[PDB]
Amino acid sequence: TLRAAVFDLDGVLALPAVFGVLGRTEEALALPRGLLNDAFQKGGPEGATTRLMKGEITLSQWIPLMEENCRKCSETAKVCLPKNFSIKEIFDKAISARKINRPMLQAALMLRKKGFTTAILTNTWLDDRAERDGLAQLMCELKMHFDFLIESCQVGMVKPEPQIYKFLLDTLKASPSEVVFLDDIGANLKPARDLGMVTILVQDTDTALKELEKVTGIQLLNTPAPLPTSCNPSDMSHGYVTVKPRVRLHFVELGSGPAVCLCHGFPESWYSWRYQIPALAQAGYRVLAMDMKGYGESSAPPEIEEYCMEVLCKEMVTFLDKLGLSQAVFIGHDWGGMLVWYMALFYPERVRAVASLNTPFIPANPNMSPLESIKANPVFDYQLYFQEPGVAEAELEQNLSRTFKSLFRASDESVLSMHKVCEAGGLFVNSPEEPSLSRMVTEEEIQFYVQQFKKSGFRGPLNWYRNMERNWKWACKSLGRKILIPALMVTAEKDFVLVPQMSQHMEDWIPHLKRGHIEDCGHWTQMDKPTEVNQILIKWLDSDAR
Amino acid sequence: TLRAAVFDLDGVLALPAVFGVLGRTEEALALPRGLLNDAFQKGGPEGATTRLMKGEITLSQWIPLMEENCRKCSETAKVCLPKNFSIKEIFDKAISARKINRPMLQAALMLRKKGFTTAILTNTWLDDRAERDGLAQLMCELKMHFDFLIESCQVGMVKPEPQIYKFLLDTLKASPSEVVFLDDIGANLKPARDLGMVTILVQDTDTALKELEKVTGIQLLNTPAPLPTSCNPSDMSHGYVTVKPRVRLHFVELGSGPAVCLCHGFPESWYSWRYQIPALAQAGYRVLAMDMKGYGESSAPPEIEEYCMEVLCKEMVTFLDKLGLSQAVFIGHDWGGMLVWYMALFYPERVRAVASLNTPFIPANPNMSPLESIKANPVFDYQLYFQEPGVAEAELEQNLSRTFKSLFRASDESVLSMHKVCEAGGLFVNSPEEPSLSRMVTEEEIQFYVQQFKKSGFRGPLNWYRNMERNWKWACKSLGRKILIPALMVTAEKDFVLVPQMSQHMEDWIPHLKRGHIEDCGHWTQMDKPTEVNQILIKWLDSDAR
Ligand SMILES: CCCc1cc(C2CCCCC2)c[nH]c1=O
Ligand SMILES: CCCc1cc(C2CCCCC2)c[nH]c1=O
Ligand SMILES: CCCc1cc(C2CCCCC2)c[nH]c1=O
Ligand SMILES: CCCc1cc(C2CCCCC2)c[nH]c1=O
Repeated sequence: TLRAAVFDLDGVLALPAVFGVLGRTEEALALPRGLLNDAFQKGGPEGATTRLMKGEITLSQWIPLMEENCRKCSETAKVCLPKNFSIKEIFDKAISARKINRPMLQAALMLRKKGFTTAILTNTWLDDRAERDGLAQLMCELKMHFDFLIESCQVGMVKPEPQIYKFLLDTLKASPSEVVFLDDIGANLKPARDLGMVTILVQDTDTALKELEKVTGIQLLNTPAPLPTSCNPSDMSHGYVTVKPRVRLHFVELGSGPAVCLCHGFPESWYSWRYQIPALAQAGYRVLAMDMKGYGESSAPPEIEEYCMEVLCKEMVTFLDKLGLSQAVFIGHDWGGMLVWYMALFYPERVRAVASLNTPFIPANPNMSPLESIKANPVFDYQLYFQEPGVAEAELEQNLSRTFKSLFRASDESVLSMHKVCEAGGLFVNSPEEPSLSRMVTEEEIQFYVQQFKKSGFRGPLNWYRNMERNWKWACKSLGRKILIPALMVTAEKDFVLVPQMSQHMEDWIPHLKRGHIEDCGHWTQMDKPTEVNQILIKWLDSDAR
Repeated sequence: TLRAAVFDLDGVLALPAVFGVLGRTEEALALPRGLLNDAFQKGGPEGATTRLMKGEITLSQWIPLMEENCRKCSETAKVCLPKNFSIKEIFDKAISARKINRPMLQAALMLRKKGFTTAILTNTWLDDRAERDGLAQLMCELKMHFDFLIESCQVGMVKPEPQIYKFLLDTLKASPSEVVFLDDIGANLKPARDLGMVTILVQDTDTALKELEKVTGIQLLNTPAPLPTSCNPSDMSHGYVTVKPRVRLHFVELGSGPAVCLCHGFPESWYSWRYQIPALAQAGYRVLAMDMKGYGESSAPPEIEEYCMEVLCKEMVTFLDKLGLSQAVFIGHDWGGMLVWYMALFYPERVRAVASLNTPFIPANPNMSPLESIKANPVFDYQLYFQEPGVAEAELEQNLSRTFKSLFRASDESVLSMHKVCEAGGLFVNSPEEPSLSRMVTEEEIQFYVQQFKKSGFRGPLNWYRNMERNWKWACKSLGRKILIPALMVTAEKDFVLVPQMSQHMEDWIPHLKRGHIEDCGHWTQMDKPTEVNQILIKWLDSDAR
């Protein structure tokens, strides 16, 4: 019975294979068939290619030896290699054209999700080319989805030598009969088969995956669309910045490129962006996923005033100052969305671009006020319930698991009767004691939020709603301004509080505003529709944020 | 008696002044004298410029109002503005040409070092231009050297209104007679003077600084060359990555740009790079200053094998993997220098560029060994003393303050008799009980190292020297390779162990090797000659690391 799956890289997890380029170059340059492939394998286990694959020499040392083999082969074949013949150019192109075989990676992901130990076993080189970063990125994206990466040049052994197969089994801590091994080179399957492993000669992916599901008894083909990569809290880089004597800000950090600062809403965490973090880092951005003031590992002072928008914005500016960042793109959701618009209004020099999920840009009415406005719309009643210190805290802190299970639900699954929260005396007066698990969350993800809120609870988070008169006065100073920096507004169809129609007048204040819209999406945007959120943000980032 | 110094920005801390561009544009376009300056100030306190300076409107909203004032002024003067006349182009250029007035900044730095409270008081705008980042960077570099930054557009008040002066005094918590105020606009000095503050009308910097030193009694002019900006540990962003179950790695992070991973030697800290960190971040790099395994906030496992080069390198690769970095430039000193060369030899795909301070590239002799080689050269005797577990630990841990005071000394100041460490039974057998403070370090910097080594001591750090046979075997696998990625070797004249002549054969292994060399520089390169280290690294980074 199988418990391990091993994948080759070239021709299996990455396509097109580099071996197929040697053939394509012969045909294009009308060279004798197999001349390039023969110079490549010249001298078998004694040759330059084996020394390269074993880690004896680097790719740049190998290039001239391949040229000499190419010359030797052309001489024997009584032919002449062209004028502009360059091994470097051929291999540079081949490596750059090679992409992840997404359906093969998904099958490996599905196998690992069902309890399989997964590994990449590859014959590779030590790449010292000026352009090595391309391959370095490919190996990075790939390796993180597997338990083991075994590279010939790092282990000093090569496929098809029997030693590498014994090394593989040892690494996996599995007997040969419990291993499926997938390779596009028949010669490399032979020793795995001889040892008793299940082998699959990979020609086209579909057939290979049909064999893979037949042998494992797990559906890998015709599978529903997978969710994006999520985050394991313990595998992230955690950062800590003191912004003032009693205030430290915590964040999770992933990627290189322009800085993208993610700002969650109420009552959330950096972990609310778990499905965006690997995606935005992969798209070429440096992600800074915040624990906002009052949350997780960030400080949670008890004073209401500590959570007014002016103080919160000033602290985010200091946060940039202490990290040495002149700008960041600011992306917010719910309360984080309100803050990002105010970051754009008050500090446009520090904001590369601004995007909000659900939260429209709410300009202060100097004639009315937020209190009067909140009373006018029954959907905002819960904000009045949040006013009196202690009341909402007691209900939200009573049973943490019930709190997040009741809150973190899709539009259909909801248990909250938003209209009369004050009258009924609570958000969960009609919610069960043991809510069911929403289709959006696992038990483990709920438990991460539970552990996070054990430190400071709901005082600091609730205080974000207790600064209406303070925020209104501060906002009124911006009544003559406009947002003229790149901006994105993302509406959610089924958000019953932050309704799409609430954003209809935003172009008056933000004339160059770009939009995004997600159908069948509730309040918890990032986890409700992760794939579509990622697609909207990546498209807007690449076009408007550089 | 003075205790506060206030500086204006345009024409004082930054040059050339933007007001001087309006005059230069009139002369270049042969326009009537003062036309551009008059359209700029049109309507005084009621005008568009005042609304901009108070934060009522953004720079992009102001541009069209300035054009209309320019039209109105040209009409009255019975003249015509040119065809290609654009306020945006003029201001874009003016802002970009404006640089920090380095001698004025040094005087502010010297005043702050002597106990003065320093502030920037400026009439500025909310910059929403596509090119705002330039100014955002200037304000960033500048603000960090002052206690306060007061911006008109953020306080809704403007110079010369008396309210801003009362706001300034309140912020400073100082009476007017204790304040020096420097401005290039006579009209803006007037209210400060009226209140009783010492004022300086800044025309040329030299004269202004002569007045400033005459009034404060502190030497600001003709001062010795200042050291680069250092780091305050509590103001840095601290990062933590788990690289394996029992190993977490700590680092300090500053800047945006290509990742630059700094690797200290023995017995050091991330803080050994304190003079390089602000400099390299300012030069356009993302600095990652490590606490290497066994040091500071990084884990310190007790087992010798945990500190062999193979394990240490694998962990640095995982460190990159967990941060989502495909590459970093690796810069090392002493033991960190040895590791960076091995990172280049074994993982060239993950290394953008490699630089070493003092440590040459030491290729294994398959015929000899490191033990035999270490015995052959008496300067390396201390490494034999480091072999026996517990012995070096007892001496180094006995009195931490004495340890770092005895070690961290320039070549002349040294108290160690390196030749016979074993024979004499210790590194400090001829060092005083209370060593004097070296010219390179303050009491506070020594105390930071003391507090750092209180956590794990010298076991983990000493174990880096206890892997000779393990490192030799691993290194022998690389005997056929070459380092062909961008590489820099920096030698130190007065290092008595890692002597410059030890690097003389490096070109055999690294043919494209670039070099740097520092005269009158001992073992502690980074703190001995910080200005020259910064100059060598920045020059090589900008030319070879992108
Ligand atoms: C700057 C506005 C201040 C503010 C607005 C709101 C609401 C008002 C109704 C529309 C959505 C935001 C809640 N809390 C606040 O502090
Ligand atoms: C139907 C209830 C779901 C919902 C809740 C909220 C609030 C409720 C209290 C916490 C903040 C989100 C906003 N929008 C919604 O659609
Ligand atoms: C890879 C070499 C291993 C090694 C060398 C040295 C010395 C040998 C003499 C020259 C400088 C480095 C000290 N410790 C080691 O583990
Ligand atoms: C003259 C002694 C100064 C000195 C010490 C060291 C060692 C001594 C033990 C700790 C590591 C550095 C290397 N090079 C030098 O010039």
